[PDB]
Amino acid sequence: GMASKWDQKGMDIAYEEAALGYKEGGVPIGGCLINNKDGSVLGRGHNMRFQKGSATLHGEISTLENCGRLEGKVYKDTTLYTTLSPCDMCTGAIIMYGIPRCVVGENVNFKSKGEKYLQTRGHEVVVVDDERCKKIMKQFIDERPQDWFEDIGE
Amino acid sequence: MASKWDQKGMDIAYEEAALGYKEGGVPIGGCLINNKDGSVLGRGHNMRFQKGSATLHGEISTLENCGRLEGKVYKDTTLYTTLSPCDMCTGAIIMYGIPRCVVGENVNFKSKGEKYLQTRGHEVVVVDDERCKKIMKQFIDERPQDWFEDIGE
Ligand SMILES: C[As](C)(=O)[O-]
Ligand SMILES: C[As](C)(=O)[O-]
Ligand code: NA
Ligand SMILES: [Zn+2]
Ligand SMILES: [Zn+2]
Repeated sequence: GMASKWDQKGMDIAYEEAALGYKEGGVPIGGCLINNKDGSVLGRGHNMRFQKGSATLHGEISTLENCGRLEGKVYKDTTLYTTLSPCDMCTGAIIMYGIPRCVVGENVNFKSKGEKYLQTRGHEVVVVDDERCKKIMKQFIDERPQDWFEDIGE
Repeated sequence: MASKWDQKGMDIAYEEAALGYKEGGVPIGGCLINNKDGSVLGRGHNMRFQKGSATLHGEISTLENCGRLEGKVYKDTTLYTTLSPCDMCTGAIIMYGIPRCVVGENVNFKSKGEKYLQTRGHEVVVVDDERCKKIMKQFIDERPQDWFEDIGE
């Protein structure tokens, strides 16, 4: 519901992180975590597979790592913004921490069963169809498909 | 045939949990074995306290310690974990297509993940290992607030 007032701020930060990751030579997937009560940014991140040799730092995981350790209650009134619809692992992180809302840049270049699983587990998912996100991810997939396939375990 | 490596995998996972306990962290350990030849691709434990990490659960730390791998490697692996996986760690198993998860115990913790893995075609074996139950219960007795932080409670 009413946390959607933060969604342009959150998606703009997530897209800035994706574009920074793209410039660094990584997968252009970015995220951020916003406190719904006052719009504060708890953290922001992007995929660090190529930057750090990481098998786990998807953009959403890197976002949560960059927030640092938090008391469980903090997550219960946040929104996680991601430029791309989440894989099952990133979905599971949202569910484990009880983050109530996930706002997704696009789900055209990639969608797992996680998007719907978030909804059936009681989380809100909003897909904003941001063409900046679609274009940068399609450019990556077109130019480096085998690096994309590595990021999703294919 | 992959069950032939389960004593090796759970012994490594327990060793990793005991090392994490000694380091002052959450005593949850793991390892990933190549079912084809028994080789240890990686081993790890929870690094929440050691690294100030909100994401390095034992199973995530194990996958990070394997390094980057071709997707095809994961398809004939077993992930060993001393404790039944949360929804995030369940989701990592699904995303990488790891076919088997061998779990030390599900008495101190179980998520909807255990069943969800099976719904989605992954084998789950719960060995009910007393060493794993004892170390996790000791930690929860001493530091329940730190355990709760690890599962977003
Ligand atoms: C959208 As993804 C590959 O960071 O789970
Ligand atoms: C069993 As767990 C807290 O590492 O998902
Ligand atoms: Na899909
Ligand atoms: Zn992911
Ligand atoms: Zn976990």
